[PDB]
Amino acid sequence: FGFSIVLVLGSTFVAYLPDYRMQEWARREAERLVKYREAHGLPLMESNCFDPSKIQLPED
Amino acid sequence: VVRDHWIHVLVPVGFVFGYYLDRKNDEKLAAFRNKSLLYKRELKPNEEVTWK
Amino acid sequence: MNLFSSLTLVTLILLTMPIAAINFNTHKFTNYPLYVKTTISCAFITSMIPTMMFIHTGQEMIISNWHWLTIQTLKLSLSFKMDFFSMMFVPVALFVTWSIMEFSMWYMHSDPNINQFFKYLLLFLITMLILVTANNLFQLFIGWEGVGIMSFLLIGWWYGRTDANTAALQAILYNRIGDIGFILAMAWFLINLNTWDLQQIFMLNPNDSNLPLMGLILAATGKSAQFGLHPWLPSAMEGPTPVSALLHSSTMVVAGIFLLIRFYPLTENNKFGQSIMLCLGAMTTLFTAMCALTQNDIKKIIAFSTSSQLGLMMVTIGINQPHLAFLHICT
Amino acid sequence: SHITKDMLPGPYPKTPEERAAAAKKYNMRVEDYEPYPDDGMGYGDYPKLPDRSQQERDPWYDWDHPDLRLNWGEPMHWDLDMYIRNRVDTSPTPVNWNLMCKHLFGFVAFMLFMFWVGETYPTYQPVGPKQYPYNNLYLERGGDPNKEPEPVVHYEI
Amino acid sequence: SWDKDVYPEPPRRTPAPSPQTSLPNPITYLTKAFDLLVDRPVTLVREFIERQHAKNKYYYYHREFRRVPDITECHEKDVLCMFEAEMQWKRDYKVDQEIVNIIQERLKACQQREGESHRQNCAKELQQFTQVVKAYQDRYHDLGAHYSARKCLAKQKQRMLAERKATKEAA
Amino acid sequence: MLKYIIPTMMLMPLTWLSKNSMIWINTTLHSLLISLTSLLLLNQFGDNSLNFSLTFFSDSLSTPLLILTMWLLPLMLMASQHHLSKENLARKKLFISMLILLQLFLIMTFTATELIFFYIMFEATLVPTLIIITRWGNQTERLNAGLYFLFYTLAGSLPLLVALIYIQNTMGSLNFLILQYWVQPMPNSWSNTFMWLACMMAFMVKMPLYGLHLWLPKAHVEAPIAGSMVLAAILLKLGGYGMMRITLLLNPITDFMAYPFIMLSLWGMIMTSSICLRQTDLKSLIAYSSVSHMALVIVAILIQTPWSYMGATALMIAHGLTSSMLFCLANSNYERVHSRTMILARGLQTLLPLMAAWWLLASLTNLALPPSINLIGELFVVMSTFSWSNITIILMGLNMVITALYSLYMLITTQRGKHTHHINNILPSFTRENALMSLHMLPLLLLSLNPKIILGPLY
Amino acid sequence: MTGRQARAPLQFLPDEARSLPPPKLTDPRLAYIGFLGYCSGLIDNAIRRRPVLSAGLHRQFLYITSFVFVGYYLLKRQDYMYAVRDHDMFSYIKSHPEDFPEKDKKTYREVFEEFHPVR
Amino acid sequence: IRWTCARSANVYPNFRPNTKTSLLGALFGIGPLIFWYYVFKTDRDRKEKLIQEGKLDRTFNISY
Repeated sequence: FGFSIVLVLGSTFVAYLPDYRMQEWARREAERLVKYREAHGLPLMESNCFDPSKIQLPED
Repeated sequence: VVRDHWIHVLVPVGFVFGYYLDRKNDEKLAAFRNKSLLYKRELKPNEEVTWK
Repeated sequence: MNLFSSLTLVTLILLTMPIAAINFNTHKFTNYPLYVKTTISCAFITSMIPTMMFIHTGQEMIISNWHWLTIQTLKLSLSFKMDFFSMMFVPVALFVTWSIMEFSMWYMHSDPNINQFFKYLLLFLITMLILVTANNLFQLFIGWEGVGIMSFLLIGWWYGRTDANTAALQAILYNRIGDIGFILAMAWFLINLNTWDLQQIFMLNPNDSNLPLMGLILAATGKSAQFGLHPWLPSAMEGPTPVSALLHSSTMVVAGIFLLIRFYPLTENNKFGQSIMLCLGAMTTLFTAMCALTQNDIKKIIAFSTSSQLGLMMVTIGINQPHLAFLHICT
Repeated sequence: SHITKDMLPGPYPKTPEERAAAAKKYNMRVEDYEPYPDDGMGYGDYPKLPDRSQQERDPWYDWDHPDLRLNWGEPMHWDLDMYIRNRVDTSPTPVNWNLMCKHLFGFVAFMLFMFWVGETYPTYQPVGPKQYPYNNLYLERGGDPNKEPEPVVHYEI
Repeated sequence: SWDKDVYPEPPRRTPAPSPQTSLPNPITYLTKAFDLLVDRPVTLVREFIERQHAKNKYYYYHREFRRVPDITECHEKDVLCMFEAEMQWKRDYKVDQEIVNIIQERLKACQQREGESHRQNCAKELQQFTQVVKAYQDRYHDLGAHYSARKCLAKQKQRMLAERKATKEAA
Repeated sequence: MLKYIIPTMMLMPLTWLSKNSMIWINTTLHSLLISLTSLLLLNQFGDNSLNFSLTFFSDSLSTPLLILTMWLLPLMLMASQHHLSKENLARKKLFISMLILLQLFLIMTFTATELIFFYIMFEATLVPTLIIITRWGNQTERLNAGLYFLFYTLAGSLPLLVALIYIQNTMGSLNFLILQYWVQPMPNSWSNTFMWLACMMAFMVKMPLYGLHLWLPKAHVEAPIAGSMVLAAILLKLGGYGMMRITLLLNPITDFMAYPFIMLSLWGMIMTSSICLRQTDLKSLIAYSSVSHMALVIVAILIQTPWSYMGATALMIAHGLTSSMLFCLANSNYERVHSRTMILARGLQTLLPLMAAWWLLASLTNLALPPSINLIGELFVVMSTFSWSNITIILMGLNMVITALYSLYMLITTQRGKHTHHINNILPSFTRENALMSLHMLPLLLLSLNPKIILGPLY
Repeated sequence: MTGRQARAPLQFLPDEARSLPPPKLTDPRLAYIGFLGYCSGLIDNAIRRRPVLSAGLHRQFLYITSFVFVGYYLLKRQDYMYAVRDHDMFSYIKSHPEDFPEKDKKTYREVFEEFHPVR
Repeated sequence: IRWTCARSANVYPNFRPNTKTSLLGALFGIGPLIFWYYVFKTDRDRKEKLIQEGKLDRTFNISY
């Protein structure tokens, strides 16, 4: 009850489990997004992640 | 065998009771059932629930 | 080619079976030296073939899988490469160490703790192979400290004999000076070039190169017995004889300069760096030359001689000549 | 077990009483007991020893702790942990010490000065430049596929 | 399998060697015997296991999320807009890190394929790597540990304020 | 979480109405069942933290420390006999129940939503360890040890209460999301500097930093094994986790006001690695080793890089495992010979032939053998601090050299070279101590295989 | 805070405390009070040298019953006090709309907060 | 045991705070600390002024 049912079962439990920190989800999402943005002609990783039209700058 | 020894079976009873009490707590926290803007589908197709 | 990667990985994994075998043994198999000898001979005779294919065609290939903590904008997997140095050096080391297996069968016959000895020696062999195969610099650091601590255990093999554990403490302290130089190099590589790899660094040759090259110099003098950090050498001769043979023949004695042969596109430029290389090597070479005279032990003389040859290899890296230095390593 | 008066608070004064008590307690001769003294640095009243004691004590006496140089009743000098072999060789050096450091520092200074005289004075054979043909090997440097055409050629000599 | 449209692998280039020897060729018979000893039984065992797999069927689906409207249309304290906005932004941050990782893998592949001529047929991939990493260094770098979404917005506002001041002083 | 809490309450009368020669098996069995139950926690994913409803949540920082705690409990509960296995039945049940109640407040402290709940359970974590080490400290200065312990930790930890009630009554409630999502940057007044000094100084007491480090060593060398391992591992890394929580507020002032604490931490790391190179009293060397590693942790926390936080949590968990193991080895050596010193009981390579392998493996994971988690933590802390400043790497590697030096000196001093051949009483090793060794070093190497778990929230 | 109908004497629970819903059966706070009553009976059996967990069961039953009863009345008083505090607060908000204006909620597209990075 | 009791717990009694011990403590305890704090001030002033001028090599300097 300390090794034979705890240790190897914990090894098989932590060996695979859902996508921790959405890791391989982010892998496949990035693959689809890079293919998407290569197909639509625009460069990958559009800078200025927030919309530069969506700003109300304090004027001077 | 239960009355032969019952001391060894106490904490699984406690863990099942705590598990059921946390389920009852999440049923007590049953607001915002579908009112999000990211997880928003209708009740479908059978009966009026999406998580318990 | 599938045969090339397959035979290189089975040369790596033939150096895995005896350790797990006499971890899971529970029955004292008395032919375990014979077992270790025949699996090292089989590992060599499998290691000659992909080198023969390499010189036959070329086809210089890297393998990399089982990634772990791919956290920020880097990733790091178990990753090692088959190029000229990492393919030519390995059968020489297996052949030399197999001869040391024979001589350690004979010389260490009348001590009944021989199984622990051969376990430590094969584990050190594995670690030095891991050092000479890797391209990901974290795995180079793994091989670095692993060969340092297996060097510690094989120098301090004889408990008792305060010479031995004092000497081994000297060796491990100079190894940690090699560590601080190497992690300075690792820190500069990470923060300026987003990784610690051969491939991306040689892809983008930087301009500022004082700090990582000085870190390489400090790691090289921490491992390869150079001046100011040399005197752990008769210290290291105070251990057993085949321990000293493996410790200062091929393994653990070239890893200070094998790193400099590894980073030859980084030391193509920076004339100041090669001046430091050749001047420090000439200083080591003269001091070992003047010190090796008037000596009484055999082992201290042969160790000062191999330190002098390491000084010649540092001169060889001072000139833009990596491949002659590598050929001198083998011979 | 252990006596309360086999601890040792308080310094050396007075000269009859505490010196006699240290002779009785530290298992030593009366005049061989000497405190440091107390300059305000703690130390209790722990004795002064001949301070080297480890590359001394030649091993053919065959005392009771060979790698520890005990005798089970020795007062065990205050800097014992800095003294055992594997730490510091307090041997008589066969030559000197100051003469050794003068020789060594003179040698290191001479070699570094010859290195500096080399660093200001290079060596070179009668050898010209290596003639890289395609504009000092243009188009394979770190850029410029179309940016700067730089015409420079060698002449057949 | 995967998509070669998103992972560029340049086409194969293999010559036919020409002996000009009659010893001949130990490695050719060696690789034929290796194929005859290893390449056939691995294929047989894999075919057995492939029948045992594909007798029945499973499915994994690419988990997809919708689009939160804005953080810019969220209010002052008013939390339940900001939670959607910041978790959507954090998922964009994770997928942008994986964009950087995939482009770095492309750079490693271009290094390893092209031989010792490192500066041949890699200037465009190095150029797009420097472009995306210039965007990343500009956009996500100098904020530290406690990013939520608001520090990225503050950096964005201060940076376009600096750009406005620079072009107004340039005019 | 309450399903991970209420079987610990129901585990308390287990020890009471378990009869004689029966408490041991029942407590160990059911605490290992709790270890499986807490191994079932790990579900946390992607965007948010995992809420265990309104009272509770967990980041991916509290989760490995919590699983570490409930794994460390049966190890301790088997560790803590042979010095009280001959004492009374009622006092034995009281000891074991006090350990269980201590675990309960540890889990209460790690799983906190509000910092007031965190502070109450923080000094609730404080109070039982006092009683345990004072009652079974087994040396003539355990009184002074527990006294300095409670007075330093309360007298430092007290203005944290005033500052947290202040943040309560000026900026809404104290959810970590609502301490987050709403915190305005508080500018450089002097009152902001005093409040930052209060919170950070309270946890500086708990780490300890260098100016308050003599808190520790008496409370280890004059304390039994249970309170020692709980103290070192869970209390020091609990203080570290508390600062990792509370450092989210007060960002524009910690840059200007956090220079001297980095300084005292670095210079004390160097001087503490120097101080534990020469001492006797073998138990204390691991205590100053812990002071050195926690000064490294404090450098890592007060610089504010995600690399630094990942290295911080790795160094926390790996050093907790290593220090708990090495304390258990020093306990085994003291149960062999009743001396506690260092130069006396040498030898032990001939005798206890496989205990040497555990001394070797503990000293090499203390050496930062490079696939282990300890070097992962130390390495990413060195990377982040070289990004912080270009000259601090000399102090880091100097710590590294002297750390290797004193750890391997500990290895080749007590267990290398010569039995003094007047000892003549020690018996060969029991299966219990080797079982505790296999409880120690299998999770460390399994985390060395799969280390994507223990890295922090900024993964 | 002060009465709020101290005129109108002390009145341990007013009649308006029947308008709020009562504390239900097996609410957790009164269950904790019952556990404390059981522990009080156990420590009463522990003061005198009688065997614990036995030979005091009528005292156990009496202590648990009395403490649950008193805790029920105290919970009813607590609920009334918090309810009347909320009613007084919202009535004072309704009585003076001039004194407490609401903030003009400017969105994050036009909130200027300076940055001050960490390095 | 006499050596251990002299070396561990007989340090703090006996003691008197003198001029020599105070000067040596303030020379070894706050001296090198204010030395390293001055040089960290120097290096941080240089880095702050340089990256405020913007003439740093951060074409790609990601892993901060």
